[PDB]
Amino acid sequence: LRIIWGTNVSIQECTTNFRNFLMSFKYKFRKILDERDEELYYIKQLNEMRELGTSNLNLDARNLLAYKQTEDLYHQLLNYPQEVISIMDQTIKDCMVSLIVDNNLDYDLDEIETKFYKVRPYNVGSCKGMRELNPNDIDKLINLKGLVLRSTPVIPDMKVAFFKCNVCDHTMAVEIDRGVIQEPARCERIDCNEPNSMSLIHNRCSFADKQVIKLQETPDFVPDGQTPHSISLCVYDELVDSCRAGDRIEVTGTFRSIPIRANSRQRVLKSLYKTYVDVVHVKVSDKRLDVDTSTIEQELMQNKVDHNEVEEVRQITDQDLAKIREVAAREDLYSLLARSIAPSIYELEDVKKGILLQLFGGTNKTFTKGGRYRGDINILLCGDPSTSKSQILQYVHKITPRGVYTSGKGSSAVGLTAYITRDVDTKQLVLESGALVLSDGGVCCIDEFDKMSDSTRSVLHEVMEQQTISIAKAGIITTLNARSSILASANPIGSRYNPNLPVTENIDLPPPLLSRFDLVYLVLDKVDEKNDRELAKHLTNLYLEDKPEHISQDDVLPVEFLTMYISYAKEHIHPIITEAAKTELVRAYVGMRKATTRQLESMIRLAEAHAKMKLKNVVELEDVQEAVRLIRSAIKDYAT
Amino acid sequence: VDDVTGEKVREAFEQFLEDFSVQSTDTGEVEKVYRAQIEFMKIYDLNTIYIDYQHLSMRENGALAMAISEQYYRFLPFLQKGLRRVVRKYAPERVFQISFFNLPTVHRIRDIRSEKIGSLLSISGTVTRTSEVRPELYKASFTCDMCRAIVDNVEQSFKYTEPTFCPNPSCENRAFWTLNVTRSRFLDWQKVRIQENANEIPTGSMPRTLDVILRGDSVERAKPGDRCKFTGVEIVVPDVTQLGLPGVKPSSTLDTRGISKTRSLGVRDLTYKISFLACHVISIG
Amino acid sequence: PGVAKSQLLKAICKISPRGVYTTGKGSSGVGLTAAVMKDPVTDEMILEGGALVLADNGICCIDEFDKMDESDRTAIH
Amino acid sequence: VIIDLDDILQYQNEKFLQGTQADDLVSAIQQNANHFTELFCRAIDNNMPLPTKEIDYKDDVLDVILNQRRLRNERMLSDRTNEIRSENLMNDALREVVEDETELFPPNLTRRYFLYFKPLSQNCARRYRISSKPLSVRQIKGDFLGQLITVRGIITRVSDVKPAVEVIAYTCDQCGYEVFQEVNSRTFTPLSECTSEECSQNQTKGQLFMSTRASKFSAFQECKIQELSQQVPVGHIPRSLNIHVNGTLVRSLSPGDIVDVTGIFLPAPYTGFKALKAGLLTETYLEAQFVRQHK
Ligand SMILES: Nc1ncnc2c1ncn2[C@@H]1O[C@H](COP(=O)(O)OP(=O)(O)O)[C@@H](O)[C@H]1O
Ligand SMILES: Nc1ncnc2c1ncn2[C@@H]1O[C@H](COP(=O)(O)OP(=O)(O)O)[C@@H](O)[C@H]1O
Repeated sequence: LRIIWGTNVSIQECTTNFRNFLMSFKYKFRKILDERDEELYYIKQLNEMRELGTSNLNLDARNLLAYKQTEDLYHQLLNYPQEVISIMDQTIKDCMVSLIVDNNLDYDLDEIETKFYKVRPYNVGSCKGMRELNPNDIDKLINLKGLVLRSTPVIPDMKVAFFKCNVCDHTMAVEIDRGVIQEPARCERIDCNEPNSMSLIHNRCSFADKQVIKLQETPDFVPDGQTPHSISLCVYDELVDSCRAGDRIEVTGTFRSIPIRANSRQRVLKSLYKTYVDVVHVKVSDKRLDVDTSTIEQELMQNKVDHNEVEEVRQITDQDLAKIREVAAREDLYSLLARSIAPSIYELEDVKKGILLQLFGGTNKTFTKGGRYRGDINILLCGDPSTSKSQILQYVHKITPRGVYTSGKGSSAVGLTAYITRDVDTKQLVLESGALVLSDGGVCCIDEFDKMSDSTRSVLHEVMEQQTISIAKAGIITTLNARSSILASANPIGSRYNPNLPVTENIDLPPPLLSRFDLVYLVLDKVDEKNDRELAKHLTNLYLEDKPEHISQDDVLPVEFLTMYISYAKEHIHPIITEAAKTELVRAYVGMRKATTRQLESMIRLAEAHAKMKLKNVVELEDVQEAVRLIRSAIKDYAT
Repeated sequence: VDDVTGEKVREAFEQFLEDFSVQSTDTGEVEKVYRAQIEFMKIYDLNTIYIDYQHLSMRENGALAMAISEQYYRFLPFLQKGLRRVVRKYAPERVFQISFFNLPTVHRIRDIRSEKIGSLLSISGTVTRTSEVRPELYKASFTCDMCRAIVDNVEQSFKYTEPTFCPNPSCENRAFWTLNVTRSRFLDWQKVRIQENANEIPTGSMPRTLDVILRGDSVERAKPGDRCKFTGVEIVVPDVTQLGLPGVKPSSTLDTRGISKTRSLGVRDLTYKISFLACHVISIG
Repeated sequence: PGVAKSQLLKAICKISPRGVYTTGKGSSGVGLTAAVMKDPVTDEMILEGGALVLADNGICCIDEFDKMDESDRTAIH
Repeated sequence: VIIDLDDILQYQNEKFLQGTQADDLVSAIQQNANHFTELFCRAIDNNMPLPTKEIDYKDDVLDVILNQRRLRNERMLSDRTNEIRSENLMNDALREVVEDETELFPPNLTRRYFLYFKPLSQNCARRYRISSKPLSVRQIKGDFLGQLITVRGIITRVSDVKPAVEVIAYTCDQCGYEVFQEVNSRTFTPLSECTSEECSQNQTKGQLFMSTRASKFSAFQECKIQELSQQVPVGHIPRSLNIHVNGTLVRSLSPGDIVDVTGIFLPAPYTGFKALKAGLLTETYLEAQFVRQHK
């Protein structure tokens, strides 16, 4: 039965064990899912692999668990990841060849088999953070989450060393393999002998690429008293740069322990090993949270194709598409989605709705050059306290892929961009991305906006207009792009803002900044009697069930459908208002003027979101009506 | 053979520039061209040249073009030696610098990898922090007192040490030094640190600079606060500062399995960082 | 001024585990928020908090709650 | 595996009466307490239920490495004795020979478990029968070094748990074998060439390099404790004291805690600026066997 010395993983016979599986699986997963696609996954998918030749079969883990056999191999993969992954790689290659010989001549012809096929297992285990982990698990597959603070530039790493001679000279080279380069003392040509120095020429040797991604993890389920830890994961090879800074990422990889020299002169090692993650697989996109835009991605589509890769942009099946294009037909859709956004949150539908358009906001324009008005639409909302105004922030924060959530007074103009901190790992000066730069794309959420210090808010006059930030300070001088929506919460002085008084006075703020916001919500309580009873019916529920179920029920609601819908809407639609709009469009603006020109900008952007929804490449003359009314909605609330 | 294959690439390139470089007929710019270039450089005798890439890529169907691009650091010596050959042939203090331009492609600094290492490439960015021009050896006359100095050679690659062989005499060695500043050849140089173009950077990754060293009459051509376009000569510089990076980091521990037991261990870590170099610099953009 | 209101708080913060007693001028704004400071031995730059973070999952206690000025009130708000 | 000095007290009042007179463990334990961990440890290693059951698959890793080490440990002996007996020319002897000519995985490298002590207060103190007098950090004179002591104070700081390495394993790859270096204090120098009995006296020594799966790591966590602030004398200021945590007790401690920590108290070499030492000093620290939290 052979063995491997420490691994209790018998070479081969796990290859058989893996093959009967690989060739025959289908779905036993649904027996765990409980059921309620027919044919097996892997031969089909491995075929797609073989024509596309993308390599990188990423498996699942667990497809294995639960299926027999391989009930064991799952354990053997979680425990002894590297070796087992090497075995599996071999197996998959051989399975390729053996699959080819069935079809005779394949892909012209025998080359593609010798090309390296490798596994990127994912979805492995439910693990608790990083911090929780014992020294008992030094090498194991492990899951992580949480946004990415910074990433170093690519560090070159040896693969095949190179050597030349003083005599004669001869060019031969020793390959690294294990982690040291052992050079022959002497010699080749002459040989001889002779004890002549063997030169190492470092430009002729072959490298691979090792990057290092710092990571701020959220395990959630926080045991306390713990504060967020930071981690460093070294990627490798193709995965390099495949992760932008600020993303929320699912990455899996092998835990690791390495010493780091203390003196940097002496041979001495510091004991007390320093630990890090090796990140075999990254899982950027998610089902539960919304999908990134295309325009922002750009190059990483235009690039990452050439060297190829996997994952990135969320992919959609056909029949579900057939479901979206069906749901679009439903007339109450614009209403429907509005109730579906915040299930817990009751009434106040136009807030839910304006935000609904904040999710679809605008259409991006480059002109010949410059231009760049983006899709950005920005929303302040104020009112009596306990109105859920913060809850929305939480929710939008949860959905929006890249967004970042900031409190008032916990903020400073230095904090929102360009820290230029000391790195302290290398004892170097490294640039960090501020909070708005991270928030670039998607939605920045802001608490207690009224309360920001006077020096702050001086950042926003830059962002709101330019849509970029201009940093001339300190080390590096550049204008860097942050294109981001803003959703700001405000508490009027009252704090009940009260009848009469100038409202425009009663939000506080400088009025110029205040006029700048796209859509400004003012929420108020008319003490409907006749309301509080209904609302209490809503909230005083749960109650039952203790395990939360049927929140808004009975109400028709989409759940994961609305995210793939929203995504789809964003990437595959680019609305234009054509001719029909302009007349009514203008007369609205004048009607308001009879305020400032921004309000117009607002309307044409906000409206195009409406039209972005409903899958219309062109705006109707209709739909600009409510698109105004939303601005007028706050006016029906400005009467008092 | 590798000597012979490389030398073949030599003869192929030399034939290239000696073979017709121009198809332009009638009104021109009628042939040649590059001979006219050698001679126009012979006018003011400043000893450096400019020759276009596109032509060279087109002529041979590119087998030669690719042979140059990919292994270019391998193929420097054959090339400038070949130029020296032609110069010796058609022309009568020897310093030569060869710089291609007009590459077919542009690569962003963030798109730089290690697979393109040692190979010519194109990189455009915003220059920052130029640095005053300092001399460099690459040809030096250094020997001990015993028995004689004036041996002049080596120190080719950045080391900067040392005399290769035929020490002392008669003290024959090993040994080391002594270096003359009275006898040696120097050239240039100025270092400049180039940054990624403001408009390009991926959100929110924020710009990251790289370092480009300017040797050649290409010196001073760069300008602070300006977009520029470079062609490759790419290479590597070693870095001490990477520790606690984390690893796993490769080392030099030597193989002593020859000889016999009756130097010590002699271990030196090798940790490199990529820094681009430049033969050619233009202000385009 | 009397009625011994704070003695109830010494009381509670004595009884409850993970209780922490603080005062306004007192506990600084940097007292409640977490600073980033280099960690000796193991590394590096760990967030060390106080008050609110230091006592959580349990009761935190405040005296002189008026004199706490402004930046503090925003945290607690 | 948690040892108690209490039940040892009862062991002695069983062996006292009801003789014969048995030498006193406990008072020898508090007064030294470092040596007894390791000795107590080998005492235990001999007598264990032997098989005791299948190792399955998981189960666990580092359990299997242990298993295979013990298994190869047995087979070596079986092979050597099998060979020797073939030559010739009561049967205890040959076993002794085999045991002393052979290199085996030392016990301390293969244990799998840890040993900790819990000191006696309590009802037992009034039995009557010291090892736990909860102490201020003022109350610690530097004359207690080595003893098993119990203190009470507030935990602060208490940095992240990380792997520290007690012994390192290398693999010659040429002579085969292994090389285990024990490691102490803060730093070490990684060995090279080869110590292999088979790579000794050879013309060419093989080169070796570490394997982090083979070596023995302990979970290390360090935490400081400050005077309870009631116990501080009228003037002055609360002092601080360092503590180390290995193995299982890790993560049991947190800031803003008021705690009775019970550990064998040992020194580790340091001083201030080199010109500031008379020598040799010790700089000390506290080691943590067992934790008892107020509240
Ligand atoms: N219409 C509503 N539907 C559901 N929950 C509500 C509604 N109005 C108020 N709430 C509840 O009241 C709380 C609102 O607090 P919040 O509005 O964040 O305070 P503030 O207005 O001071 O920011 C939330 O927990 C929210 O669930
Ligand atoms: N009902 C009571 N029982 C016992 N002591 C009391 C009572 N009412 C007041 N006191 C005394 O009044 C003092 C008030 O102290 P303290 O709570 O620190 O200030 P404050 O009066 O501002 O709450 C306490 O020391 C307490 O001894």
